Amino acid sequence: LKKTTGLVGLAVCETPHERLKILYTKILDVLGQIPKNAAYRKYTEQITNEKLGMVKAEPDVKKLEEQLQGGQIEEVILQAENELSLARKMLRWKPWEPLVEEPPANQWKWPI
Amino acid sequence: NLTLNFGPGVLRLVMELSGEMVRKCDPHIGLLHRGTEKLIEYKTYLQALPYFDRLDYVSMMCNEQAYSLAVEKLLNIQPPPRAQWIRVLFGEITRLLNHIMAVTTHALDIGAMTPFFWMFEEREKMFEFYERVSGARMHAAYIRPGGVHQDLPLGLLDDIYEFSKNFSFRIDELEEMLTNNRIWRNRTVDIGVVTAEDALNYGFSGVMLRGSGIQWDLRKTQPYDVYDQVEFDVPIGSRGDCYDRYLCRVEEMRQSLRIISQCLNKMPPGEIKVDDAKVSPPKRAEMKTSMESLIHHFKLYTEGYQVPPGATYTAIEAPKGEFGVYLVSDGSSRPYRCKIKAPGFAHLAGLDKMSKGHMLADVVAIIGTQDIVFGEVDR
Amino acid sequence: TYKFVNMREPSMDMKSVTDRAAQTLLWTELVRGLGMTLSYLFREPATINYPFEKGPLSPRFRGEHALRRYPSGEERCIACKLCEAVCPAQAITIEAEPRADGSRRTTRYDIDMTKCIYCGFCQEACPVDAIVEGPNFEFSTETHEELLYNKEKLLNNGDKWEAEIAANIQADYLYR
Amino acid sequence: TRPTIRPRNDVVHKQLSAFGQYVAEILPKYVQQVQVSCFNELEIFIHPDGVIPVLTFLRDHTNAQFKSLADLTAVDVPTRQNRFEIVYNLLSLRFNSRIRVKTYTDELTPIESSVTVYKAANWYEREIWDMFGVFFANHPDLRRILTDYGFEGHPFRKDFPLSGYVELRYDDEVKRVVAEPVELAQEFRKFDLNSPWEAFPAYRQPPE
Amino acid sequence: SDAPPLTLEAIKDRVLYVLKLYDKIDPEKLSVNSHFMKDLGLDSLDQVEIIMAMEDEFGFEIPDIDAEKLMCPQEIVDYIADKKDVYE
Amino acid sequence: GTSVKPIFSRDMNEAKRRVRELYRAWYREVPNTVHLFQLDISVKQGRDKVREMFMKNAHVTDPRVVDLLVIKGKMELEETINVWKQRTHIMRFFHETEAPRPTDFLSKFYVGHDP
Ligand SMILES: CCCCCCCCCCCC(=O)SCCNC(=O)CCNC(=O)[C@H](O)C(C)(C)COP(=O)(O)O
Ligand code: SF4
Ligand code: SF4
Repeated sequence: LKKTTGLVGLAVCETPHERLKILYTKILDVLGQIPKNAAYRKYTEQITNEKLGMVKAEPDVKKLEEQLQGGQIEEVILQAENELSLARKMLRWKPWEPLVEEPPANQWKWPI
Repeated sequence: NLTLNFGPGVLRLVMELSGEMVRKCDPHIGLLHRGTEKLIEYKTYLQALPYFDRLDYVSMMCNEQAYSLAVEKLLNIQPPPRAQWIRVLFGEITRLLNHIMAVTTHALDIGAMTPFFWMFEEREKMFEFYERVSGARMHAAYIRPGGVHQDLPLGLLDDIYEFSKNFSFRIDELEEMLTNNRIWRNRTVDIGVVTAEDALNYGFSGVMLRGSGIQWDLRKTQPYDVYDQVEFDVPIGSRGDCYDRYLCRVEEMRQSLRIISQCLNKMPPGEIKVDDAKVSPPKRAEMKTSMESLIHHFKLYTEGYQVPPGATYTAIEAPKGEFGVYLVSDGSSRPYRCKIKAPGFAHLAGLDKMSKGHMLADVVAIIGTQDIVFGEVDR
Repeated sequence: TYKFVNMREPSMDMKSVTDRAAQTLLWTELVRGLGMTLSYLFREPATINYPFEKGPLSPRFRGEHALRRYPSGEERCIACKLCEAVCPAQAITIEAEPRADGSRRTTRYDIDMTKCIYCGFCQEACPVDAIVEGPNFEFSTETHEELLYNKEKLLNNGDKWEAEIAANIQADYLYR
Repeated sequence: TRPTIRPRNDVVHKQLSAFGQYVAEILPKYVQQVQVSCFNELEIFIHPDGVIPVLTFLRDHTNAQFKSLADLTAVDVPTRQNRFEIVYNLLSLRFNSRIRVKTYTDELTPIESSVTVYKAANWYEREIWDMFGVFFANHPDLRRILTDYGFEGHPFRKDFPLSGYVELRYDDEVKRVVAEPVELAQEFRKFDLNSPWEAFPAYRQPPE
Repeated sequence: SDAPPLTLEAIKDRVLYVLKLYDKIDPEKLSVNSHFMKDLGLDSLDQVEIIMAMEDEFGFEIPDIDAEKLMCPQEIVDYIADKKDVYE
Repeated sequence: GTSVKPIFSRDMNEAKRRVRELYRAWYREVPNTVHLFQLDISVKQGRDKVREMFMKNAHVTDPRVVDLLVIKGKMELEETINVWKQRTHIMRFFHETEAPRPTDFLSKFYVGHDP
């Protein structure tokens, strides 16, 4: 096992496959409560399914780091945790609803 | 819990301390707020160029380059290759000047004053290079939004080469004074530790990122001019403290010497400003012989060139970190808005978190390691 | 590519530990720093003997402003106000009228030297090389008022410094 | 295009357009417009209510993760009913990309503070409050950061005069620094530089 | 005695005395039942200053919400008594 | 219609409550400010200055403007209490070095063209 991931404050994760599997399963569980037609649900489910399939088919850590294209599996775990937190907050926010209101007539006209 | 207001670069610092511990550090700024961004709205782009020399005074050349890159992007033009090579060479010289200033001052505040003099001799030599290329030692206004103002004199490259082949010994002497000294390590090691996540969230940039192990450098990730044609290494820290940032800065100076060597050996021929008289002024002889050249000289020095409407955010890897400009043009020859982004602003905003649970004397070390120049912070 | 600055692991064998203990107790690196300072004491200092010796300068150096004239003795300035227009600090004030012989000449040409940033934009905007930034930098003053130059002061500066100014222009004009 | 013209980059243009469409699809509740400039810069115009969500998304989404806040500032456009436009510049190190998020407000409508998303915003919003008078709700401590203590007004507003309204001197009678209405020995010279004969036909406006 | 017994009479004397100290109400025109806004002609800020005078005379704190409804010396005395639960 | 987002207060009553709270805080602070900054003014005239500054804005009928003014006044009080201001900043409220400007028509006609 390696030591000192190289990022200050990022601990070396022993047994990262189980942690990644748990995090992705929780993410999918949260995404299941978002309406089926919402773009965020479909996009995040696709990304999470790809990542989960890639961690399930690769036992070697370094090969997993190369396949995931995030590198340093600890920060992949960190990004999964961030995605879970965002998924919960987005289920609260419901941003798939129609636009709140249009801007005034020339709000974004440039020049002048 | 006692409260002290360390008043009047120039900095006011209101602290609450519980005994020796620093419980709260609150910087009050604006003692050098001159309203640069409002004043820029009353100038043409050429007239606004010299403010960037005064923004971060320690490294004048880099600010010129950032402003010129923003204006060039808005103008949809590009500078000639020789201008780009000169820009990168003088940017690396500028980096050496800033690094010497940051390192010596940090040491001087820490109580070691010898290398300040030792390396300010070299700073004087680099000021000589500035003056020979532009006529001014420090407020140069050399790098313009069309290239550079003037070509190098016929003997400048040789003198730069002579200077640069002796500087590594000066860096070695500075290290002999500092790197392995136990007092210096006790003053710097494990002081102001910042995690990678906190550094990213607090808006840090430059060495303030790379000391925590973040592999990021704008000259590598988002190259401008010819930085993709030069080879160098990015020093990376491992503990996120003052000592690692000092090592990174020292290493960076050596890398800058490497880049300067490459720039010297690969300087190309050709013109120094874009061959477009509606942007860059013509030569004096052309202005005094050709009707179009005289008209374009007159208009470029009275009205200035019009910049097509639009907004850009242009950032460069400055000596102190990411230095950026958000420039909004309304189509006329005067910028509508010019927001200046300074790395030291975010670094000083993070000083409060960085100094938690430290001595009062550690605050000085943390301020020194943040590389804070007041003019850029206040603008 | 990237480099590690502080990624070395100390050896833990007895000889290396004893070396580190000897450094800790006998103060070896402090003696090394003392030796560096001692070596610096015995080399020649870099100080020059001002005002008998002066720092190096360039023909491009910008100093005190001057108004030049033609060899016939008539002033070069024809009151186009390009220097006034380009001045980033608004430090130039110009007023002009036809002369007694119909020539286009200035009646007022003031430079506020306490507003000037010495950028040299005026001398490059000038179409006739009338306003220049001459080589003099030793013109400090006891009052604020004497730094508000009128046309007479600038013409006197030109007549005073013309030899050196013309030599510098001859040296540098092929770069402009 | 010859050597004096800046070269184009269609690959980055396509990538930024696709990601802008992606972001607009994911958050239709707040995204009002998406634009990519000819020099490959992506901006997203949103409703003021979506400052906290959108930023959070752009910080935390696996495909976006814009973890750095480069700059936050305001622009004053007096002709608009909503006077101020708030600009966020975000940087993603994972994908080596930059994004800009724009919203709007007027003199009296508060904008949600984003210190919970980015700590770096803490001072930036303060500066905005100092220079434009835009109030940020739920800011940890909102106060002036750049102007003098007791300074009246917000200088970066377009209608604020360049030299201000008061100036400082030392008075011997009261033995202290005092502030008096501004009086210039030489008034700033206003230059009318804009020429007729428009420069850029591609930005011409309809004559209405 | 460390603290004298407090009665409605003593509270009233203290209240009308500190009103007499207030320089915008002349002594001869005020009374126990005199309204602040009309019989004496005072604005809300005058009433707020009177409430602070009450606070620093009786040595306790009066919240704004119930301090805003004390419009007479009589109801001020009633509020003080109710907060203190006096007998007479 | 004319529906707008609030800042702090929904109607004028909450705004006046906030105004009264700020006024109480300033009134309490005045004597300590007088003593700490070694001011030569009296507490009475300092409180008169506070009253005058409050009365300058007495014509506002918009709750958003009212609580924005309350926010600014609270910022000013914060600056005063924490001694971030100096004596000059506090004394700037009194304009002691400015010669008085007459208001009548004849004096203005005599001094110049300014109405
Ligand atoms: C040493 C001195 C230093 C200077 C002091 C600092 C100055 C800070 C001043 C800031 C003022 C504000 O924030 S608050 C601005 C005042 N607010 C309003 O005027 C809203 C509606 N008007 C009213 O309510 C009445 O005019 C009113 C008389 C207020 C009450 O009357 P009642 O009684 O009928 O209720
Ligand atoms: S040097 Fe620059 S600032 Fe000075 S007078 Fe000439 S143009 Fe103006
Ligand atoms: S000094 Fe030169 S630029 Fe200035 S008004 Fe005279 S001729 Fe024109």
